[PDB]
Amino acid sequence: DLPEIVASGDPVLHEKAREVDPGEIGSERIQKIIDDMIKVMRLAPGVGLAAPQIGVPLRIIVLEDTKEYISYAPKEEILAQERRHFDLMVMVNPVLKERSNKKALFFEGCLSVDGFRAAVERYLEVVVTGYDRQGKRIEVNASGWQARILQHECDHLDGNLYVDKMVPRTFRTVDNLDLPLAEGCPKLGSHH
Amino acid sequence: DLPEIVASGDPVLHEKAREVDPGEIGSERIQKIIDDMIKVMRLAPGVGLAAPQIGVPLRIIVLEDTKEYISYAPKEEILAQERRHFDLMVMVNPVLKERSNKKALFFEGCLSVDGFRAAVERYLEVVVTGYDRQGKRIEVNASGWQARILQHECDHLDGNLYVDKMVPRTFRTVDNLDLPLAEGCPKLGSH
Ligand SMILES: [Zn+2]
Ligand SMILES: [Zn+2]
Repeated sequence: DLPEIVASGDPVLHEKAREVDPGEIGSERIQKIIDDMIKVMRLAPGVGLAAPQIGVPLRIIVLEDTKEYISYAPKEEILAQERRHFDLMVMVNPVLKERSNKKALFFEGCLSVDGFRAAVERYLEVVVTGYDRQGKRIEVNASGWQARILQHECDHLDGNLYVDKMVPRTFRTVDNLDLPLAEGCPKLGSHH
Repeated sequence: DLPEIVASGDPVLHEKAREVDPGEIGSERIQKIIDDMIKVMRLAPGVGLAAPQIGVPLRIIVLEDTKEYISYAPKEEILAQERRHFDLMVMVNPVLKERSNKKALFFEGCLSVDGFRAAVERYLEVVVTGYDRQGKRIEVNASGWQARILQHECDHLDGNLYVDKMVPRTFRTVDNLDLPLAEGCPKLGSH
């Protein structure tokens, strides 16, 4: 039976997720959880998913952003956002750190808070160490949109949601997503 | 006819609303806007409504708490929230300021942001000067829930929503409303 995404309010979403013992990652139990996360991420088209989002208090995140996913997306947007596809990625016990001080502003959403969006500031490029599916130690360097997904998801592992880190008065309904940014609001884009 | 409530996103909601020229408050025009606000506020049952919430960039707010509105809520809650009913109140060019440093934590919602709630800190007792429906100069002192509504609504007049004022990780789906506050969160109620 495939789990359902839990929403804002459920504590596992706002509480720090504990590590998976490296060596259990190759387990049918954890492997199962990972396959679930991937199935859920794909089943309601999104590009990232963190364990807590399915009631699993473990430090695990998954992400994928496909050519197709992007196929439908304003060429200009794809540009400014610097969104490039990348193969399905799984990371247990990830540890994210910014590679530089360049940032960017764009709208973010979460399957745990649907119907809404909000512009949030993220580092343009980052590095992430941790383990993959088979429990193999890895290091990942990303930038652009993929870098944003990584941050969003990892945040989930420490019980943080975008709504608590969003730009004032940008929060909005999906239907209002592309509405003039109110006077005083920083402008979407990146330093470099 | 009647205007619809604008959902978060619409710029009018996040931009400071201009004052209404006293002396015009008695205007047939402004009187219409206030009647609209009251009708909408009551239509989608609510206790507070600000002009911007209907697309009107003016400093006007309307509010009222009914024993019927209070009816569908446990008394154990209504007590803790110091929630009492109060007559329909209309305030143009309201100016709020706290009467003390005592605050309270409870869950708030906004018709411009439905399906969700979040705990927010508010001053327990406040004062509000401004004009009433007929343009009459007034001063209002309140506490408990009515004090909160007044804060919530006035904030609107400055383009501010609770979501940009909420307690970290208390923001939730109206359904999960009765779920536990996360470890590290303050407690609800007064100090
Ligand atoms: Zn998310
Ligand atoms: Zn409101």
